[PDB]
Amino acid sequence: SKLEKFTNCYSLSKTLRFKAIPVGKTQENIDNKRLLVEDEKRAEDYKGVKKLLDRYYLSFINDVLHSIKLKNLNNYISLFRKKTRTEKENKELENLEINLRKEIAKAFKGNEGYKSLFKKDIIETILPEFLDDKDEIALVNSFNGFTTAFTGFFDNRENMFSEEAKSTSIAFRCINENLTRYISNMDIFEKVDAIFDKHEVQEIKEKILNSDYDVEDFFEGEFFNFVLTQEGIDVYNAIIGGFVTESGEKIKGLNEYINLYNQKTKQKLPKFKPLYKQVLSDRESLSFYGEGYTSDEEVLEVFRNTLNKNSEIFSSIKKLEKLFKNFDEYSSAGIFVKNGPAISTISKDIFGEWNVIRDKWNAEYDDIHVTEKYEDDRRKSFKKIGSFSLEQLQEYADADLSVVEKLKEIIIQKVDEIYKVYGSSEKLFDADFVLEKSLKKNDAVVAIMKDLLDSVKSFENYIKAFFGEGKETNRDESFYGDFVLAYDILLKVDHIYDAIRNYVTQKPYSKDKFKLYFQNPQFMGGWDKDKETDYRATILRYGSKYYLAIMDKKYAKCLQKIDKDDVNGNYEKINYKLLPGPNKMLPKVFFSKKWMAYYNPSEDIQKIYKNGTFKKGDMFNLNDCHKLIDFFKDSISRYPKWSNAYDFNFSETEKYKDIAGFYREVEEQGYKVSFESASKKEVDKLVEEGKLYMFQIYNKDFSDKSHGTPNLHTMYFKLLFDENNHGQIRLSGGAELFMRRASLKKEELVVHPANSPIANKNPDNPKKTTTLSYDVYKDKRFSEDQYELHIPIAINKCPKNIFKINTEVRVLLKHDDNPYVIGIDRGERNLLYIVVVDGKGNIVEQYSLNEIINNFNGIRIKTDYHSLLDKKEKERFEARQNWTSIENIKELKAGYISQVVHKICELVEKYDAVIALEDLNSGFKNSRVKVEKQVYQKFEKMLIDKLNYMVDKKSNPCATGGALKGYQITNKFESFKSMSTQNGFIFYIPAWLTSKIDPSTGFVNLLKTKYTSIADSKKFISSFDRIMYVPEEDLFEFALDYKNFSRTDADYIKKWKLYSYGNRIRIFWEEVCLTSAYKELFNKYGINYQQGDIRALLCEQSDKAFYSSFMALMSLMLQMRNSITGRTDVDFLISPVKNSDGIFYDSRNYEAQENAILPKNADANGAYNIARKVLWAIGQFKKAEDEKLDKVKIAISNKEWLEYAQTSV
RNA sequence: AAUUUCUACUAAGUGUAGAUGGGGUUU
RNA sequence: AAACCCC
Repeated sequence: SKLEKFTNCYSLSKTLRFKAIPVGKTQENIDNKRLLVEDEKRAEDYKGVKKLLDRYYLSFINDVLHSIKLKNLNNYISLFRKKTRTEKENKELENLEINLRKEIAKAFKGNEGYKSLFKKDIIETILPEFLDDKDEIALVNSFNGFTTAFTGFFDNRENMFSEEAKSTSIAFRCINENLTRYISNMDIFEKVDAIFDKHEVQEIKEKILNSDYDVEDFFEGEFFNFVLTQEGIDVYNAIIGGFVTESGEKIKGLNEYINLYNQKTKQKLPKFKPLYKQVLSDRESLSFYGEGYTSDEEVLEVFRNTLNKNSEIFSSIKKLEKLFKNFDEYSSAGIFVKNGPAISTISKDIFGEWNVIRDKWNAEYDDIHVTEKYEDDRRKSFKKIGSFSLEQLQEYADADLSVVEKLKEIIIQKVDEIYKVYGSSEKLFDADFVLEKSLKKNDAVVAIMKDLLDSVKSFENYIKAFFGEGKETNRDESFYGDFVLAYDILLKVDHIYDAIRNYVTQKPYSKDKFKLYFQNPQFMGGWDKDKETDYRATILRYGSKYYLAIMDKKYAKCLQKIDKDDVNGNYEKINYKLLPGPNKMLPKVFFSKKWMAYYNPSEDIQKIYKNGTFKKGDMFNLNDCHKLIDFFKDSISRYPKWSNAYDFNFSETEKYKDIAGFYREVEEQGYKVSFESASKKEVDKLVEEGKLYMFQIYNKDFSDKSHGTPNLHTMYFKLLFDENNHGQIRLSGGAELFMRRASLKKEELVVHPANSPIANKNPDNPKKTTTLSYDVYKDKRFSEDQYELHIPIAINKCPKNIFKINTEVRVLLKHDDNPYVIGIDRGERNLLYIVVVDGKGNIVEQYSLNEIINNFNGIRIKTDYHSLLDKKEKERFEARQNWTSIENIKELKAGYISQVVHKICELVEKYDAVIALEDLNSGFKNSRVKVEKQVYQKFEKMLIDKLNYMVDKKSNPCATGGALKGYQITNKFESFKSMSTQNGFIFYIPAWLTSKIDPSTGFVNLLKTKYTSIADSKKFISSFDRIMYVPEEDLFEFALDYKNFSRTDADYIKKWKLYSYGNRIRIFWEEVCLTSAYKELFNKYGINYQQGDIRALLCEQSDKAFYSSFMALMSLMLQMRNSITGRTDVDFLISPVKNSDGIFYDSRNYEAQENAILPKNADANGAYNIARKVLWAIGQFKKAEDEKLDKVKIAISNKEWLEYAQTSV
């Protein structure tokens, strides 16, 4: 099998979460010695200490950058493209680059105390001194010794930036952002000083710092001369925009002073830009994260209650739209609409149809530049267009449409709709509103919130596109000045939406935990026996029960003293030994100056360890290699800590080609799991006294009332301590114990009382009603306090079969005579459909995954998830698409996807098959009641992730595909966009022409039979080779050459005679028989259809209605997929063309056949053809040589597909 | 309507079938 | 605020 070679390929790591149950008096002692109170306190103060840590970071920044008056690069930088230099910004662009770089570098070098800022010292000493509030210092001192909690905070408060770009940087913020708005500072503000009189300037200087001489370089153009870094970002803004002192009168800075010219005297110089404040703090902090939502009264509607500013900007954008007519006068071309999905929507809104704009653009492309390839380049260029000016759209106006004014109508309609829900939300806003049944049961109140939120959100989303791509040249600043102001405040509603939604859609409990340290900052940091007095945590084992023993601070050596009890019971303590990374461990500790004695290495070998000799380059050769290996080998023999711990059976040095062959042995053999015995009695006495704290590592599969297949994470854990595990699964260090407290009360849980019948909810369960002898509660686990043990593991840490997966698959597929492919397609009447084909394209198996059959004991119980979804979708219609119903739908879908992952994994194993899925980064699907793109993307991610280590829970763990020898047939997930060609066994293919194609002929309708005009219909009719009526078979035959029609280059056969066979569902629904209705249209218009070629007679008609109805019957004839929306019984695929044997395909002639040879339905056709597109790719591999198999393009074009389809049959 | 957790459950009576990397860090 | 570090 080809799957068999994909074992031990690469390393992966997982975290297995468990429950820890306090054994014996552990909990009593933990509670008596108050061992979780300081851990909980720390976890509550974590955020507050981080706030104070940031106070120091702010003060650091405002004492370093508030001294940096460097401008050593230039205090002028007057090379700012005023007169584009060096050969039109050739080396001038490089001079602009170097300037930027060096200025940012200056501002960024390790500043005045960069060491004690992001290390332990800040919490230890710096922060306590800086702070002057006893309680604040107390919080900081409660984190002494436990400053490892702030590691990621430290690596984002410093290490998010460095000497680079990105908004995270403070220098980027100061140079590559703030000097951009300060580059407008030497050209014409003094010419705009007509309004800014002498008395005005002096008035505002007497209001701001009088020490500040004037207003200086301010808001003009060209270069800079005063600020550079931060010279009072707020001071600048105080007079750029406006500030209020203590006077009360809003001291117009200079922006309102410009408005005197713009309003009192009506001029058109615009307003100026305020300096971006250093991101809240300087680089981070949080503004609109506005949290606290835990009660039904927190946040209190930040849409018009807490934030009336959101309502204020509805009026702001309303004004902007009425001002659209005057923005015409000042740059209507300047208003751009971002090209994207919104452009199609805006086309429908302004003109009529969604494609108007696209067609008008393609038409211009068709003036200068209809082949398949041609259209690819057309779209490529359209996508590249970043935005469309409003004037460009007025030119693309088909007729007399004023784009700008039409837009104005649309936006005013939208703002009025917001106001409609504002009228309906007055009660919610009232201060005297009363919450009756919570906010998780008051679906009327929830609806009020949702509806208003949606109205606001929709307006905001529509107005978003009116910005453009961002970097345009002409951009009316009189629009794009106040627009950006208002839209930034509107964008805040996405937060409020999500927050209110998440409170309503929350689970009734909490999953909030806190890390426990047991007064040991190095708690459970590893499992090393040598550091059992530092980690103070070990895994014990009695029988099949596994335990977590934690030594007390005072009694850390307690378990090291306990010996076995030959006669009595015995706990087995783990002896965990691991050499962590020989490639670094050995060099570090053996070349060291400490080790410059026992096996002293010389400075030449120290430079081998330094320069880069032993690592890589052309310096690495056998000299250093073998010498170092032998030195390491023998210094390991001189190291009792590594020699007695692991008997390192090595091979000869000559065999070792590189040092890595040697290091592989030191990793494989440098790991041991053993189990030494300890008297159970003594261990239990330690637990009684409080000297040891034992917990049972537990999941429901560790119950004695548990009988079936264990969870795979339980098997992984149990095999960590197994004898057949030889390092395949290792226990990585880094385990954490947490404590999730109770969130629900036991008395308030929904009980199903004892000895009372409980209805069974699966309709396909032969048993309804259950009756238990005990009570069953809802969410029992969250009504009690739980300890959570999170244990990291390492699968395949020493990979042995290292190859490129993608290439190896291609090579194996090229040499497989019968390669099977599993095509999976999301359908309309099916959630997912699976068609497995073989090497020749013969359907070996076709079935829907609507129902999932679980196999417990020997019984198989089916669960139709499609019916479950239908029920939940009816519950989404009732309760007007509320948040909860859609989350229930999404959770059901995610859970269904988990079951399907298993089903697909089994098919891979059964058929040694490659999977064929849809590239979701290309075309679209309709409203298939099924996985939508989001859930199908999650499915593909989960499928990749499962196939990174594919294991069957019901196989012998030491067999291929068993827990210790799983299949790594895909590569690690990177991105959703990286799922586009091959991931290993998964091939992603485009799904164009896979469903609406005839499986037996390959026929696709490439005709556009939508009625346009009488003349176009005559052109259509006469473009046919013959439109006659065959009287023998009673079928009108329409012979066609596709070459006589447009955009049909993809077709291979080109010559197809269509026939009016059978019935079509005209969804207007009606089952129209085509022959009959053609006859009827002809008889209605008095056309003798029995007169041979009737093409000319059809063209001799003149009534537009004949043409429209011939066109509609034409459309229907070419409809292969015919399905009634509602009645699910009726759904089929019917061919207009006959095959070689003279038969038209009907899916209805296959749905009954158990082993159909052609698709049974339309959803089966999709999956069949998805798998046949990969079969094409396998034939492409088969034609190429093995060295260039990785270069074989697996992307099918519609032309090559249609050739394959039309010529394989 | 029980769960390391999630989804579906009751699935044979305190559970069943699958899946399940955690922890910081970002408005 | 999607992907970003360490496991």
